[PDB]
Amino acid sequence: VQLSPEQLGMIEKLVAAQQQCNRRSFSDRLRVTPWPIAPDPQSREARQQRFAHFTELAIVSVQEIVDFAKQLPGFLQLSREDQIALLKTSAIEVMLLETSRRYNPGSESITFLKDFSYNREDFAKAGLQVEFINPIFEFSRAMNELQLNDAEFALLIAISIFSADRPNVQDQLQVERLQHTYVEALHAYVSINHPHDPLMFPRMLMKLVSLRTLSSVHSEQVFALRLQDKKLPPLLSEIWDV
Amino acid sequence: SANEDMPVERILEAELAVEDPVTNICQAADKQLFTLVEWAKRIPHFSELPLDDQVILLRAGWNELLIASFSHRSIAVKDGILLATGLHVHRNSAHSAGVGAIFDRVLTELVSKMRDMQMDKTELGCLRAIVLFNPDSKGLSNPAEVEALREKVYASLEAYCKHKYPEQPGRFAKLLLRLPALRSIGLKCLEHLFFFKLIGDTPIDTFLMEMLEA
Ligand SMILES: COc1ccc(NC2=C(c3ccccc3)C(=O)N(Cc3ccccc3)C2=O)cc1
Ligand SMILES: CC1=C(/C=C/C(C)=C\C=C\C(C)=C\C(=O)O)C(C)(C)CCC1
Repeated sequence: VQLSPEQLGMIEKLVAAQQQCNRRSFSDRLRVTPWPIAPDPQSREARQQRFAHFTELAIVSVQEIVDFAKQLPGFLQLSREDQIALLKTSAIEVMLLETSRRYNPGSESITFLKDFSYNREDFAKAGLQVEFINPIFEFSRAMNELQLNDAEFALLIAISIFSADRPNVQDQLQVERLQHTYVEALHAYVSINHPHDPLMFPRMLMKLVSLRTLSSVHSEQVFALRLQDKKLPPLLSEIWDV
Repeated sequence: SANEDMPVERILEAELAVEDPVTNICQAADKQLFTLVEWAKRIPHFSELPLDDQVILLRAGWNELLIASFSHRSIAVKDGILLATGLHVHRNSAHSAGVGAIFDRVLTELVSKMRDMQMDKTELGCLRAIVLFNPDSKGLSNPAEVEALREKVYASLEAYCKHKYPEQPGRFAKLLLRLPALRSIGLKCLEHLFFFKLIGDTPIDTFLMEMLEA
């Protein structure tokens, strides 16, 4: 079917929310350990600084994600335990999604919040391991290929967040039908916005599959910490470690 | 030409050509692992790829592929699954064996979902064929061709959906959305008994429980 008025409003509201959540978060960077410009390839103050920087942006991210979640119609109507379940497990995917959006071809770098382009080495310099960084940058180049737009990333995020099979979700039917609404919307929007390219839709829903893999690799990277003596700050530790 | 590049009839045929708890399930997979080469050769254009990529593709997705197959075959049974050996494994038996969680996932995210939207075997064969044409598998001579065949399965499967079920405007979507749940169930099954088992500590979601409220 074509883009119903009911839909077009939803999408517009969504793209409205990202800009908002990404605004009230723009203030928080004045509360983020600055990226250290030190020569020592691997000191211990530098290693900690950089790791603080990344882990903190990860924090602002969780909040920018929780804000958005509240803006998606239907989200705030579920058990508080379900809202937790969907965010707990979805967080990582939205992060990877919001990373690809900020992916820079040519530069082969990811610029987080308004500035500073981080590349594979920087990622390394921050604690992450190559077996996670590469998949990350790969998923990036790819999502980038799709040349998606603001609305298209929104809808996707929303679809990611409304995954009824996340562990510990109780009202699975609600979450399901709730997701259908954005899938259906994304389908219409895609057809129109991207005519002559009927695959855009399938290609999109597939990234949802790539996220599940990136998810388990990342969780392979959280355990890896238990042998590095670097700690995740309370928030991240709560949404992941457990 | 669409269906003309990925004859859904050829695929349907591939799917029809190859037809304690944990150990029963393990041998069942053992048995069905001898067929994948056959089921794959029948899939359109598969045998046309470089011999080496054929192996990589088969090596990468054998477990999702086999899982999908026994999940569908189980559409029949209640609270259980039907092995390729003729054995009925019941939900409890899986719980007593200590693999209840992952087992319950496969019932609700697979068997059950498949039972509802009454998924047919041509559709199953296409999901299987999409899982097979995975371009991200490492080592691939050219992901590009594997991707191209997968897209070709996209088109074809959709055309098919809009034809056999024209009154279900979102059939193609409900099918693809089964893949994410299947991929997670898959990566779980490949986990070391320790990561697989290692029961966590009933988390206290305070920081988040908070944030939603503030
Ligand atoms: C999109 O906004 C973000 C920018 C940076 C991050 N940072 C982090 C990621 C991350 C980076 C890119 C994509 C997904 C996650 C991650 O996995 N961790 C934990 C960690 C760090 C070092 C070693 C082991 C684990 C972060 O701090 C998060 C969001
Ligand atoms: C589901 C499941 C598991 C994995 C099964 C795999 C990887 C393949 C099964 C194939 C079958 C059962 C084929 C058939 O009969 O056609 C393991 C062992 C982790 C534990 C119990 C639950």
